[PDB]
Amino acid sequence: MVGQIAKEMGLRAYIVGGVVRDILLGKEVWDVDFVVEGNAIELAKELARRHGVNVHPFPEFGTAHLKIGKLKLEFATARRETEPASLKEDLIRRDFTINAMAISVNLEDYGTLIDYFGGLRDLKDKVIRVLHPVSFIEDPVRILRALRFAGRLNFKLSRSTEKLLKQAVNLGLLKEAPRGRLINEIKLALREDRFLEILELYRKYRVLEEIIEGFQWNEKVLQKLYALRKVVDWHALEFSEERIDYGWLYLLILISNLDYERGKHFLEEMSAPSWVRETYKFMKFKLGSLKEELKKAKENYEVYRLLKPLHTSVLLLLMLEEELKEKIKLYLEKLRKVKLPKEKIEELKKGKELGERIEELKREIMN
RNA sequence: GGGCCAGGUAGCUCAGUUGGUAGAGCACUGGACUGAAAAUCCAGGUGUCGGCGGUUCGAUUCCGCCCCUGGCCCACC
Repeated sequence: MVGQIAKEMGLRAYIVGGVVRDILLGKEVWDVDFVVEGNAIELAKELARRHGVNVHPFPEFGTAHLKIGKLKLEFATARRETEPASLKEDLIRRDFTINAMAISVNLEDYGTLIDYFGGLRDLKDKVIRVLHPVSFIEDPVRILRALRFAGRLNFKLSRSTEKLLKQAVNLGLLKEAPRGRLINEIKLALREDRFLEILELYRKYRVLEEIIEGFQWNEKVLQKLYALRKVVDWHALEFSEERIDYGWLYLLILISNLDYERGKHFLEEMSAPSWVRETYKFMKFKLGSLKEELKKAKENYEVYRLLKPLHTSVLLLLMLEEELKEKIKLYLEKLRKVKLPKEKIEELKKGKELGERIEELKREIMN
């Protein structure tokens, strides 16, 4: 119906940006971004009115948002910067070639891919490529983004783009860039499943040294990241119903040898979840002594005591140790399995003494 | 429209962690009190401590998804 309304209003609308990429990559998304030649606000208003839904206008930006079913739609007026702007001008201001394309929703040309800069070829050749040499200068954040994309789609930076990125970082543009944008970009990064590769690209181009104060790369942390990769794989394999956010674990491993002050500062600026802060604060100090205790563990009940109160993340960090791996595993798929019938339980009840008794019975069962 | 921090406790205004049987100040019923009423006295409702599942013998607490309010945040690729 969008093409019909665009027909009536004498306008031209196009699906634009990452969405198009995801369409050509086959990935389905419920977030659609439109670029309109002419007024996008009226298009959004009318479209929202016909489907009988609410609309959220933004006149100052010249954009509007509306939600139809599971679809989240954003209509944006074509602009030449971050006189009427042509679609080409709206596309030329973007980051990468694969992100610079468009698909016409206009009825006559409907189903046509609009690609000026050859983003189709770069999507075909698995190449992350900037539109112009000044790209990373304009928005330093794109640097991270580039790597991020190169992480997810398994693409490669062109030699041009690589030199330009390295030049951008070497000019220290990463520090001058807004902190919030960078932090949020990293937040987007750690939510990727291929985020480890993104960390390899962060290592290669050394962006984390610029963003994070005091951060350095050694081999131990890297191998720890790979061990964490295997652990995450197995855990998300068998125990997958218990899944939590894995990227934050990698983030903890990165900041592991870092100072606690800059660490708390970083988790502060990153707005990390509560359990992440708990896990980190527990890791910086109590982790060592806990490991020592798990090493001294003989009976299974002591293991239960030293494990059960802990979160899943802590246990995942305990799987780093080879000696504790089979022990933590045995704790997961075995050490907790139990129940009790009616009559017996009723006899266990014949305050806190009930709980103590129950624990005595469980420790009577284990060993 | 996406993150998080909080805040979510009575009718309003607010505290509460090693999981273990819940509180304040003013309105609410009932009776003693009155010609009626109020003050005040005795007491006692002050409540599925957001909604729904899960773990647990047991969840206001541990975790997961959602409901609401407020603020910080990005708000493009």
